[PDB]
Amino acid sequence: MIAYHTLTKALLFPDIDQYQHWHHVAPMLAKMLVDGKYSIHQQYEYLCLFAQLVAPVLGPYPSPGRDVYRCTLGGNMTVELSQNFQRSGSTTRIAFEPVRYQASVGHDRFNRTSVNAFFSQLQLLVKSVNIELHHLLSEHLTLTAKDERNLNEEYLTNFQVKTQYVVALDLRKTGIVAKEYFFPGIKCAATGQTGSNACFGAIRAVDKDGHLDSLCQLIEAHFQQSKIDDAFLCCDLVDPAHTRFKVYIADPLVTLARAEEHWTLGGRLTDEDAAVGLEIIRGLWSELGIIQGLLPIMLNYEMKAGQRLPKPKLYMPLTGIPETKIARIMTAFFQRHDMPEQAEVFMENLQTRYQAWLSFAYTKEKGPYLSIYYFWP
Ligand SMILES: Cc1nccc2c1[nH]c1ccccc12
Repeated sequence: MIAYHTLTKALLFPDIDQYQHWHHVAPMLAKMLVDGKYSIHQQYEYLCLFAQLVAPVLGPYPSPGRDVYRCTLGGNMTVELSQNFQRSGSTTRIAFEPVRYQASVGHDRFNRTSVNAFFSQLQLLVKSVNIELHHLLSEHLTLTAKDERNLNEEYLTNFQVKTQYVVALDLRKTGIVAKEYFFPGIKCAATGQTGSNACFGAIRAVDKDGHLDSLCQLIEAHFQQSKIDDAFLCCDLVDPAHTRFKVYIADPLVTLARAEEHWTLGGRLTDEDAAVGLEIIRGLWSELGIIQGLLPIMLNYEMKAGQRLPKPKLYMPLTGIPETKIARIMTAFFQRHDMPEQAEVFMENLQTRYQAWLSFAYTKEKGPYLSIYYFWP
């Protein structure tokens, strides 16, 4: 927290909205950089990079009753913070929808320009960021001008917001990596397309050599057998030949049996890593006691050029679970899986935050891969 109080004494914020976003997000971000064992230098580097690069693209501060373009990151904000736990270490991640005030006053109805503004700044501070996939995929997964012509005023009453892009800055200790989330819900409300046809069609359009055709077919076959539609997509803002594509689903059937069905793609994933992860999920689910504005379960399946099979990850809704028990269960989990550093922090804070989701992935290369997504008060 010292790094937040320090930069507060030295940062000049151009408007009241960047100022309010800083005193809202930076204190929690400071505590997560400390808990993640970030060197004091990278604590100042990432807090200042948040104020310089991220706070301008957060739009007007969404005070109670303010008529602004809204988002649901962290439940009610344009910015959401999550922490990742694995044996190699804890890393913080910031996720946000780039937005400028014009979207709140009728000069960018579907908020298509601010992601381009933000990328033009981000690429000046992080030279490794590559936005080629943003140019290739935006046409396939967002509302184009043509789609806007064929679109009626008759998605929002069930999904609430007009969001189509979300950027995630994974604050790795070796350097930031950026990821982009495309939400084709609005594009599909105009073309009548399904989420799967949009996302899987987008991956096949980019993968012109068909490296990922085997992996999309396996996931697609499960989706129509399970009768589930793809929700959205994600990419790594890197060279398009070395990126990881992820397809997400949300399932209002929150049962362990359903999550186990999705985790294995209906039995199509039979490798050893999926079996071990399946085992750990059953324990974690039963340990936490996931209960049956109802949050569903979510999963994504990752595709890379060299990989022969997709790789699942499950998102468990931590609603209704006492925060003391998530702490009690996570501490014991890190202890029993050789993560004494993460077990130590949770043990020290077993001694005001709101944990909303716990995600799980597994390779025995890197061990258990878990993330906690927090919501703003
Ligand atoms: C920032 C963001 N973008 C896309 C998807 C998700 C997200 N945060 C999440 C938390 C739990 C489950 C899914 C998501």
